[PDB]
Amino acid sequence: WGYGKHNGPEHWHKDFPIAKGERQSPVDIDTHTAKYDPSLKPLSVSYDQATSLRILNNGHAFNVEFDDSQDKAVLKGGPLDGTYRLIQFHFHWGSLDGQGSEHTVDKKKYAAELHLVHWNTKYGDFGKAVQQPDGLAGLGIFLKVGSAKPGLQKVVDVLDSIKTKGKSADFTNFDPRGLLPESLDYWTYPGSLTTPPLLECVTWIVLKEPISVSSEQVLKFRKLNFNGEGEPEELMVDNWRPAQPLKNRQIKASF
Ligand SMILES: [Hg+2]
Ligand SMILES: [Zn+2]
Repeated sequence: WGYGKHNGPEHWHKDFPIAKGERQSPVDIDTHTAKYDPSLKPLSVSYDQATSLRILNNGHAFNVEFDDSQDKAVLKGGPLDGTYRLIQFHFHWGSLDGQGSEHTVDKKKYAAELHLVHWNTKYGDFGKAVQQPDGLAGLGIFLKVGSAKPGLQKVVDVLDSIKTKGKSADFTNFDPRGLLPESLDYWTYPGSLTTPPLLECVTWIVLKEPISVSSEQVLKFRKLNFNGEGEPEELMVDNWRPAQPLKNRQIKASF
């Protein structure tokens, strides 16, 4: 699996049958069909005590890893019951600015989409959480092309170092509070991971308001490699998956 012509999302059902699941992700958010639920509480993001360890190129994206041995960076409130621990965040981008996000707003696609992944901390470890229907919380943030995002420059500058598949680099003192929008208004629904094993373990929380990044910021993204150092160079682009069937499921809005 990859995003190639021969191992793209259209081929994952063969290796991971849940690809054709009942609670698959991403999906199209029909803002006119989303149900305003006044029973939804505000989100609570406690990232002031966050501890970043390193950045890694896994061959399909890059991951910014955080120390989740304790409640340093947590997500609670909203549609969730209990605390969720920030284990990692990564992005999805396109080759061009007209595609890249995984979730769509009224069929509209953004340049990129940031996924902040958290696990339910009544299950003790990530491995355990992915065995539960409410094991994970994906915090979805759309990225659009405009003004530069200061808080993202650190990431962009270190990409050089994790150019290829398997490379990693120390990446401590990185504050995630810098990648958040002003408003916390969100849409929520029961989904899955957007990549293999595609576990139908996730509670999606997609923010209304996108963050803006510069053309030259998103540009360094496109310079990453899928391939391993010393292999024919295949640029890491369009590492996103096409929207799936809602299938009866319903999308709630906090606004
Ligand atoms: Hg699950
Ligand atoms: Zn993702």
